[PDB]
Amino acid sequence: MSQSNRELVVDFLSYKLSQKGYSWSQMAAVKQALREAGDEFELRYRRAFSDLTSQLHITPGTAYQSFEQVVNELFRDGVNWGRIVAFFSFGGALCVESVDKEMQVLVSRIAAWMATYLNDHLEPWIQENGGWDTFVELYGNNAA
Amino acid sequence: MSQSNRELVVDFLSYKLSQKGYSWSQMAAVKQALREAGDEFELRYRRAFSDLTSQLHITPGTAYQSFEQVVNELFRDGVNWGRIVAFFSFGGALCVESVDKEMQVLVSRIAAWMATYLNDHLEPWIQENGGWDTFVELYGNNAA
Amino acid sequence: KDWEELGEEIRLKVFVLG
Amino acid sequence: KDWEELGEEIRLKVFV
Repeated sequence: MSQSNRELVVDFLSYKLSQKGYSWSQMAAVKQALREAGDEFELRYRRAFSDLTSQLHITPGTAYQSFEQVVNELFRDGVNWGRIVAFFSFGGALCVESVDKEMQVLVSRIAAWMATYLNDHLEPWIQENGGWDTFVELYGNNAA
Repeated sequence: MSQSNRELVVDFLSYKLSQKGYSWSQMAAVKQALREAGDEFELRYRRAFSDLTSQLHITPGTAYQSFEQVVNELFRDGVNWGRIVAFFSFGGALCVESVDKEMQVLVSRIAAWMATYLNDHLEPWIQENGGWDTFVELYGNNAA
Repeated sequence: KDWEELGEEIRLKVFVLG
Repeated sequence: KDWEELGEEIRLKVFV
């Protein structure tokens, strides 16, 4: 009856399933695999990623310029799944920094920028490379 | 779908923010607090919880009766937050046990049983005790 | 008995900002 | 200019 009660239940169930190597759905599997890849990336390349992330000085007037520039660097030489994971982790750090800095309004804009870049610039490579389903076979932990 | 790419961004961002004590939204703060609380209940009540969970012997023919019996017992003496959390944890463990036993069909059915129970039997109490916003206050982990 | 018994006991940690 | 480099340098643990 209340959509939100159903979404709370589905979120919790998806979580407990993931903790045992199971997935609510294929999309839930892709989400969890990306979360974990982001954490792995962040841990393995902390030093380098801290260095580059700290070079950024976020403002509302320049946040898009910065996003655009990093992402084009990241994908200058083409696309891998590693670069894709880093792209997400980058977006996540930009959001956290924006919040830390009282620029919450950027979070929603960053999300949009990411979704656009993914839809317009990564989706063709993704799909030619066996889709997110393959990302999950390669890098997910799940029982699959 | 461009919707599913959007959803992946949103999920990833929501996770990253949560790791640093922030929230994508109020709903994400509720989900996250309920995840943590589930985890904590399962830690604090492992023995009793795994005990009663192991006696279930889930079958497709018997799963609904088992669900409904357990929840009527758990809320027999009224509703409180701890019971609510055990309710969520109980449903998670039934989903895990169903997938362990190759009865994946039970998973959506169980989400449906939970959402309606939440909706019909728990929600009024919840809203008379300040709603999910009170739950996050008291049980969530968030920055300030 | 037992789920009602478990139900009566449940305490989790709370942010008692007091 | 190191986001280029990072992109070429990153490896993930992989399921083989």
